[PDB]
Amino acid sequence: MLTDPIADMLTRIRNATRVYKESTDVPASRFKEEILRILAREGFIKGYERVDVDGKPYLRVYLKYGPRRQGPDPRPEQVIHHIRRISKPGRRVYVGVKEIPRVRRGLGIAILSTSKGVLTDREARKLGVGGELICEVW
Amino acid sequence: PTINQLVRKGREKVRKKSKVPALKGAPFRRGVCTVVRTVTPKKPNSALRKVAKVRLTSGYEVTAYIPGEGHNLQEHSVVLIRGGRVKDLWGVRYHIVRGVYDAAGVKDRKKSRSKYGTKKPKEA
RNA sequence: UUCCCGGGCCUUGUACACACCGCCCGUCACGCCAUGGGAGCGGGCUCUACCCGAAGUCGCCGGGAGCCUACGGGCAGGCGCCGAGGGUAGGGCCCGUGACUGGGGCGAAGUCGUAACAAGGUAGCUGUACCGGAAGGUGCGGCUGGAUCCUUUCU
RNA sequence: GGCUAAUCCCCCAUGUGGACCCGCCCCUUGGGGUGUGUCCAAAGGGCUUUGCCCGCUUCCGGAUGGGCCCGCGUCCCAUCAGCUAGUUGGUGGGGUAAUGGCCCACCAAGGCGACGACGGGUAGCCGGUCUGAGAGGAUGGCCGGCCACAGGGGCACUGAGACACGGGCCCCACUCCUACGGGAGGCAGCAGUUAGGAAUCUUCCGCAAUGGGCGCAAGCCUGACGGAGCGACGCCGCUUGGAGGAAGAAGCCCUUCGGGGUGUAAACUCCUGAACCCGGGACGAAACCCCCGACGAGGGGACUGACGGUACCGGGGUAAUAGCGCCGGCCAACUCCGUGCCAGCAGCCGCGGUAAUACGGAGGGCGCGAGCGUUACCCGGAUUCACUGGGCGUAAAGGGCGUGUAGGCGGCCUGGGGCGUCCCAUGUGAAAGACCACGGCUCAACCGUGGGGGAGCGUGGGAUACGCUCAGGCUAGACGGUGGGAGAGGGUGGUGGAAUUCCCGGAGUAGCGGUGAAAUGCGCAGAUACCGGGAGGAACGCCGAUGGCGAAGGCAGCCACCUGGUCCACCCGUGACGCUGAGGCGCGAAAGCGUGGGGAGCAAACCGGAUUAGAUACCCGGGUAGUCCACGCCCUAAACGAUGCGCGCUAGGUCUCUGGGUCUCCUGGGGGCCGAAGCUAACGCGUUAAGCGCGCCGCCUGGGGAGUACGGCCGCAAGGC
Ligand SMILES: [Mg+2]
Ligand SMILES: [Mg+2]
Ligand SMILES: [Mg+2]
Ligand SMILES: [Mg+2]
Ligand SMILES: [Mg+2]
Ligand SMILES: [Mg+2]
Ligand SMILES: [Mg+2]
Ligand SMILES: [Mg+2]
Ligand SMILES: [Mg+2]
Ligand SMILES: [Mg+2]
Ligand SMILES: [Mg+2]
Ligand SMILES: [Mg+2]
Ligand SMILES: [Mg+2]
Ligand SMILES: [Mg+2]
Ligand SMILES: [Mg+2]
Ligand SMILES: [Mg+2]
Ligand SMILES: [Mg+2]
Ligand SMILES: [Mg+2]
Ligand SMILES: [Mg+2]
Ligand SMILES: [Mg+2]
Ligand SMILES: [Mg+2]
Ligand SMILES: [Mg+2]
Ligand SMILES: [Mg+2]
Ligand SMILES: [Mg+2]
Ligand SMILES: [Mg+2]
Ligand SMILES: [Mg+2]
Ligand SMILES: [Mg+2]
Ligand SMILES: [Mg+2]
Ligand SMILES: [Mg+2]
Ligand SMILES: [Mg+2]
Ligand SMILES: [Mg+2]
Ligand SMILES: [Mg+2]
Ligand SMILES: [Mg+2]
Ligand SMILES: [Mg+2]
Ligand SMILES: [Mg+2]
Ligand SMILES: [Mg+2]
Ligand SMILES: [Mg+2]
Ligand SMILES: [Mg+2]
Ligand SMILES: [Mg+2]
Ligand SMILES: [Mg+2]
Ligand SMILES: [Mg+2]
Ligand SMILES: [Mg+2]
Ligand SMILES: [Mg+2]
Ligand SMILES: [Mg+2]
Ligand SMILES: [Mg+2]
Ligand SMILES: [Mg+2]
Ligand SMILES: [Mg+2]
Ligand SMILES: [Mg+2]
Ligand SMILES: [Mg+2]
Ligand SMILES: [Mg+2]
Ligand SMILES: [Mg+2]
Ligand SMILES: [Mg+2]
Ligand SMILES: [Mg+2]
Ligand SMILES: [Mg+2]
Ligand SMILES: [Mg+2]
Ligand SMILES: [Mg+2]
Ligand SMILES: [Mg+2]
Ligand SMILES: [Mg+2]
Ligand SMILES: [Mg+2]
Ligand SMILES: [Mg+2]
Ligand SMILES: [Mg+2]
Ligand SMILES: [Mg+2]
Ligand SMILES: [Mg+2]
Ligand SMILES: [Mg+2]
Ligand SMILES: [Mg+2]
Ligand SMILES: [Mg+2]
Ligand SMILES: [Mg+2]
Ligand SMILES: [Mg+2]
Ligand SMILES: [Mg+2]
Ligand SMILES: [Mg+2]
Ligand SMILES: [Mg+2]
Ligand SMILES: [Mg+2]
Ligand SMILES: [Mg+2]
Ligand SMILES: [Mg+2]
Ligand SMILES: [Mg+2]
Ligand SMILES: [Mg+2]
Ligand SMILES: [Mg+2]
Ligand SMILES: [Mg+2]
Ligand SMILES: [Mg+2]
Ligand SMILES: [Mg+2]
Ligand SMILES: [Mg+2]
Ligand SMILES: [Mg+2]
Ligand SMILES: [Mg+2]
Ligand SMILES: [Mg+2]
Ligand SMILES: [Mg+2]
Ligand SMILES: [Mg+2]
Ligand SMILES: [Mg+2]
Ligand SMILES: [Mg+2]
Ligand SMILES: [Mg+2]
Ligand SMILES: [Mg+2]
Ligand SMILES: [Mg+2]
Ligand SMILES: [Mg+2]
Ligand SMILES: [Mg+2]
Ligand SMILES: [Mg+2]
Ligand SMILES: [Mg+2]
Ligand SMILES: [Mg+2]
Ligand SMILES: [Mg+2]
Ligand SMILES: [Mg+2]
Ligand SMILES: [Mg+2]
Ligand SMILES: [Mg+2]
Ligand SMILES: [Mg+2]
Ligand SMILES: [Mg+2]
Ligand SMILES: [Mg+2]
Ligand SMILES: [Mg+2]
Ligand SMILES: [Mg+2]
Ligand SMILES: [Mg+2]
Ligand SMILES: [Mg+2]
Ligand SMILES: [Mg+2]
Ligand SMILES: [Mg+2]
Ligand SMILES: [Mg+2]
Ligand SMILES: [Mg+2]
Ligand SMILES: [Mg+2]
Ligand SMILES: [Mg+2]
Ligand SMILES: [Mg+2]
Ligand SMILES: [Mg+2]
Ligand SMILES: [Mg+2]
Ligand SMILES: [Mg+2]
Ligand SMILES: [Mg+2]
Ligand SMILES: [Mg+2]
Ligand SMILES: [Mg+2]
Ligand SMILES: [Mg+2]
Ligand SMILES: [Mg+2]
Ligand SMILES: [Mg+2]
Ligand SMILES: [Mg+2]
Ligand SMILES: [Mg+2]
Ligand SMILES: [Mg+2]
Ligand SMILES: [Mg+2]
Ligand SMILES: [Mg+2]
Ligand SMILES: [Mg+2]
Ligand SMILES: [Mg+2]
Ligand SMILES: [Mg+2]
Ligand SMILES: [Mg+2]
Ligand SMILES: [Mg+2]
Ligand SMILES: [Mg+2]
Ligand SMILES: [Mg+2]
Ligand SMILES: [Mg+2]
Ligand SMILES: [Mg+2]
Ligand SMILES: [Mg+2]
Ligand SMILES: [Mg+2]
Ligand SMILES: [Mg+2]
Ligand SMILES: [Mg+2]
Ligand SMILES: [Mg+2]
Ligand SMILES: [Mg+2]
Ligand SMILES: [Mg+2]
Ligand SMILES: [Mg+2]
Ligand SMILES: [Mg+2]
Ligand SMILES: [Mg+2]
Ligand SMILES: [Mg+2]
Ligand SMILES: [Mg+2]
Ligand SMILES: [Mg+2]
Ligand SMILES: [Mg+2]
Ligand SMILES: [Mg+2]
Ligand SMILES: [Mg+2]
Ligand SMILES: [Mg+2]
Ligand SMILES: [Mg+2]
Ligand SMILES: [Mg+2]
Ligand SMILES: [Mg+2]
Ligand SMILES: [Mg+2]
Ligand SMILES: [Mg+2]
Ligand SMILES: [Mg+2]
Ligand SMILES: [Mg+2]
Ligand SMILES: [Mg+2]
Ligand SMILES: [Mg+2]
Ligand SMILES: [Mg+2]
Ligand SMILES: [Mg+2]
Ligand SMILES: [Mg+2]
Repeated sequence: MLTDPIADMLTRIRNATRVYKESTDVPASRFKEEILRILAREGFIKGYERVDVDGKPYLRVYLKYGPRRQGPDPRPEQVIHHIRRISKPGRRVYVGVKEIPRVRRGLGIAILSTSKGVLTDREARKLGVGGELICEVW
Repeated sequence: PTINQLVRKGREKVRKKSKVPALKGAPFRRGVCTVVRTVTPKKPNSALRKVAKVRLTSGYEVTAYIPGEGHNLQEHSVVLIRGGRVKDLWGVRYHIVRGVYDAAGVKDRKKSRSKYGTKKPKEA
């Protein structure tokens, strides 16, 4: 069985990007879709769409990279240089509002899922709420 | 180990042994010599090292080194034991302290005299 | 060009690197620290069964068996339960001491072997099993963590 | 035995009120009201005695102090796994201020435990402290809070309060008194003695302040306390002089004999003026009392120091203590002499066996400085127990395999709830410390004043993404249906041929066998070699693979039956039924054990023959257990992929086994080899991860001691865990 679906999304994404794919299908659910909405907004993915695969519905996460490069290793910089789960089943994590983390001195994020909905770090601070600390990305 | 495993079991805090039973934890103990003697060092060196077996006020009996050059000590001397080992000798875990009790200081010694328990030379 | 010696080149194994006149394993002997076992002894404690039980509270007696009385009762005294502790009979508990001994681990470095590392000269390791008090040999099975397609020790 | 006073004790009375039984009402655990019945009070003293002060009684509330109870938190050992008789509940009762097996009788048979009961070990706990970048680790001295004990154990009395440190009874140990009858003690109160120890102060001053007891007060008491003394034990301030002064005295140091060093250091010049001498000299102290007013308020208003003639202000005034470690690297600081594996040094590496920057002095140098070094202990470093923050193919580390209990973990859609989670409000988070600001002692240390912070927990309100949960859907996971496949998967029976051994028979001589050579052994009782017949046991050539099957161990002739697992196709059924799995349970090579069979070949031990310096070994000849079977134990292993299971993701190429296809090929599922990305200490790994993730189990924490000891459990033992 699949086990932590959200990790499995972030992962599908991590692999996809390292082998430089244009896109990937993560099988779908509103929570993943929400995680993604925030990714797009924040500039990590290009966007994502809802597709069906042999009938069973997924999400194409279209991927962003850097421009091509100099010397040996033309492979472009990553846009998601870093993606990782934080709360997991089996260790859940929750930050208060005054614990919400500064990610890469601000140049990254943290998806918190709150009782106000799923938001970024700053988004929760300015919103003034705490939540389950989902992943950091940068 | 998983986390559920850390909850179940948890890390083991780590004990240690006291390289010194002067017992008592004390910084020094007083004791009475039995043997005053010499011994042959371990492999990498050669010499004659002066040392005393001692009965200690701790109900404890140990070979203890006699540092310095000139040493007076004999079989009934009562001495104060220090701690610290002589790396190339067998079973000597402590040092004697010069200047204290029966062990007198190193005479003629001008240089490191806190250690070696020797008073300061006069001058005119 | 097989062989003896000295050498060059590639390659392979290695625990050698003062480099095979290398390393190293064990035995017996001898010099050290420390352990177990250890009979009994010396003693501290706790458990259980029984037995004796100070104080004190409580309960009952409190009587032509004492003292007070307003006859309502009170005190003395007696008995009892409980009970600190003590003795008797066995289970552990810890400390001390110890005849007796088990190997141990280095350590002067002697002793005889050569087991392992090079296909260590019978490939090695291995669970076991019998043997040899020496490394150990051999049996069965397994491993590759094995080389390349008569014997003959040590430095 | 006798006398006697009281705010000592008792009895009537009054009943504001209160206690108690039964009723009623309200409230809701024994809270409050009420009615009737019963029971319940008191003390007097002083004054200016006609009025007040000091007290006394019953009650109601307040305040402060406490009892008891509950959630939660609170060290090590599982080599402590079971513990439990008032023990667990109940009914009645005793007790108490009060709930309560707190106690007692009677009744039931419970209560606790791997979420660690019981046992053992250590230990006062906290505010805080030290350490740490933090998380964390360590600790709990002084000050504050709580507890507990007062020579050891038990016990009560008195009282508002105790089971009472300077109160009482008893037992025990000890010291002392003893007419041997018996008595007296209790510094863990301030000092002091004594022991023990590395070690820890004065038998000082004072009641002036502050606080406490009694008193109408005056006032007594107070080793609380405020001070002083001792000890660099710690912290903080301060002094050992300041300025000028040689291209640089002497001595001492090296020297390349030119010189370089000590060093502006000194001498000397000049100025300040620690100590000390002299005079003045505190705050801390205004109450209690005094008087006026009413013993109030208010108002004025006078007495009262231990520290101390100290702190301090003024005056005068002297150049006036330096030490300790270190100088091979870590690490800041180098040279000469001396010693020559000695003497010694030493935290680790490691110096010294004639040029030693490592030993010992000396010159010089560095670091600190009334200190400076040492030992001990704690944190740090140590991301070396890894929550932050580690690992397990070969480095220590995957459990031999599985089944599966507790437990942990859980796909997609919607709704209820709102337990986790989040937010706000408020209570709490004492003080001291810590942080900020200001201030007070000339500064600081030290102190005050104010501010701020703070995990946690109580209450109320709110949010609903995720996590729980309840209800309802779903089909992508899982299981099922049908049809088809491959296979040394297991169990049972059967049966085939080759070979060996043996026996019988025929034929046939003189050797055979074995080795590097040999010998032992066999052979005229005729062996070997050859032909035919029989018996018996064990194993299955070719096929055979670089193959297949199994969870693992492991599994090969052929046949039939019994039986497990597994793959594909179809997309049919259920509807998350899932994964993992400490404990348990079962399997588990070979060897080994028991009992009974069997016994051809082989073969531990053993017997021999060689070989060697010896041979106990390798080599040769014999041979027993055993190898085989049935049943029952043993439970190990290089039980190896030295690689736990599940799932998802991430180039390909090539070989293969086996299903399905529209069968240059594509598509499932195994087995290999190369190689993306990536990983890796490297070697290697690489859709059959050692990559990227998530879940759950196992395990590791330097080597030797040692898979030993001891304890336990298993075992017939061997021996295993
Ligand atoms: Mg979009
Ligand atoms: Mg985390
Ligand atoms: Mg030597
Ligand atoms: Mg040659
Ligand atoms: Mg050439
Ligand atoms: Mg090899
Ligand atoms: Mg090499
Ligand atoms: Mg050598
Ligand atoms: Mg050789
Ligand atoms: Mg030897
Ligand atoms: Mg012994
Ligand atoms: Mg009795
Ligand atoms: Mg009695
Ligand atoms: Mg009774
Ligand atoms: Mg009477
Ligand atoms: Mg009586
Ligand atoms: Mg009794
Ligand atoms: Mg050898
Ligand atoms: Mg060998
Ligand atoms: Mg060999
Ligand atoms: Mg040999
Ligand atoms: Mg051989
Ligand atoms: Mg043998
Ligand atoms: Mg063997
Ligand atoms: Mg073999
Ligand atoms: Mg090998
Ligand atoms: Mg030799
Ligand atoms: Mg009388
Ligand atoms: Mg009288
Ligand atoms: Mg009265
Ligand atoms: Mg009355
Ligand atoms: Mg009334
Ligand atoms: Mg009532
Ligand atoms: Mg009435
Ligand atoms: Mg009266
Ligand atoms: Mg009251
Ligand atoms: Mg209360
Ligand atoms: Mg508790
Ligand atoms: Mg009982
Ligand atoms: Mg009872
Ligand atoms: Mg009751
Ligand atoms: Mg529990
Ligand atoms: Mg204690
Ligand atoms: Mg403690
Ligand atoms: Mg700090
Ligand atoms: Mg750290
Ligand atoms: Mg740490
Ligand atoms: Mg703590
Ligand atoms: Mg503590
Ligand atoms: Mg304390
Ligand atoms: Mg205290
Ligand atoms: Mg309290
Ligand atoms: Mg006591
Ligand atoms: Mg005492
Ligand atoms: Mg007592
Ligand atoms: Mg009273
Ligand atoms: Mg009472
Ligand atoms: Mg008490
Ligand atoms: Mg006393
Ligand atoms: Mg008395
Ligand atoms: Mg003494
Ligand atoms: Mg003092
Ligand atoms: Mg006073
Ligand atoms: Mg008066
Ligand atoms: Mg007095
Ligand atoms: Mg004082
Ligand atoms: Mg001192
Ligand atoms: Mg100072
Ligand atoms: Mg000057
Ligand atoms: Mg000069
Ligand atoms: Mg002057
Ligand atoms: Mg004043
Ligand atoms: Mg004053
Ligand atoms: Mg006044
Ligand atoms: Mg008047
Ligand atoms: Mg006034
Ligand atoms: Mg006044
Ligand atoms: Mg006064
Ligand atoms: Mg005075
Ligand atoms: Mg002056
Ligand atoms: Mg002056
Ligand atoms: Mg001077
Ligand atoms: Mg240096
Ligand atoms: Mg030195
Ligand atoms: Mg010389
Ligand atoms: Mg020299
Ligand atoms: Mg030399
Ligand atoms: Mg030197
Ligand atoms: Mg040195
Ligand atoms: Mg030196
Ligand atoms: Mg010097
Ligand atoms: Mg110091
Ligand atoms: Mg440390
Ligand atoms: Mg970790
Ligand atoms: Mg944490
Ligand atoms: Mg590690
Ligand atoms: Mg190895
Ligand atoms: Mg290993
Ligand atoms: Mg394994
Ligand atoms: Mg293993
Ligand atoms: Mg399973
Ligand atoms: Mg379950
Ligand atoms: Mg979920
Ligand atoms: Mg809630
Ligand atoms: Mg709060
Ligand atoms: Mg505070
Ligand atoms: Mg303070
Ligand atoms: Mg302060
Ligand atoms: Mg100031
Ligand atoms: Mg709330
Ligand atoms: Mg809602
Ligand atoms: Mg919901
Ligand atoms: Mg709502
Ligand atoms: Mg659940
Ligand atoms: Mg459902
Ligand atoms: Mg369906
Ligand atoms: Mg079928
Ligand atoms: Mg088969
Ligand atoms: Mg045959
Ligand atoms: Mg014949
Ligand atoms: Mg014939
Ligand atoms: Mg013959
Ligand atoms: Mg014959
Ligand atoms: Mg004949
Ligand atoms: Mg014959
Ligand atoms: Mg035949
Ligand atoms: Mg036969
Ligand atoms: Mg046959
Ligand atoms: Mg074959
Ligand atoms: Mg195998
Ligand atoms: Mg089948
Ligand atoms: Mg079909
Ligand atoms: Mg269907
Ligand atoms: Mg359906
Ligand atoms: Mg299991
Ligand atoms: Mg087995
Ligand atoms: Mg067997
Ligand atoms: Mg046997
Ligand atoms: Mg058998
Ligand atoms: Mg048999
Ligand atoms: Mg044979
Ligand atoms: Mg043989
Ligand atoms: Mg032989
Ligand atoms: Mg030879
Ligand atoms: Mg022989
Ligand atoms: Mg037998
Ligand atoms: Mg069997
Ligand atoms: Mg793993
Ligand atoms: Mg086909
Ligand atoms: Mg397979
Ligand atoms: Mg494949
Ligand atoms: Mg392949
Ligand atoms: Mg490869
Ligand atoms: Mg690469
Ligand atoms: Mg890694
Ligand atoms: Mg995988
Ligand atoms: Mg690895
Ligand atoms: Mg282990
Ligand atoms: Mg060790
Ligand atoms: Mg070990
Ligand atoms: Mg073993
Ligand atoms: Mg033990
Ligand atoms: Mg045992
Ligand atoms: Mg037994
Ligand atoms: Mg064994
Ligand atoms: Mg045994």
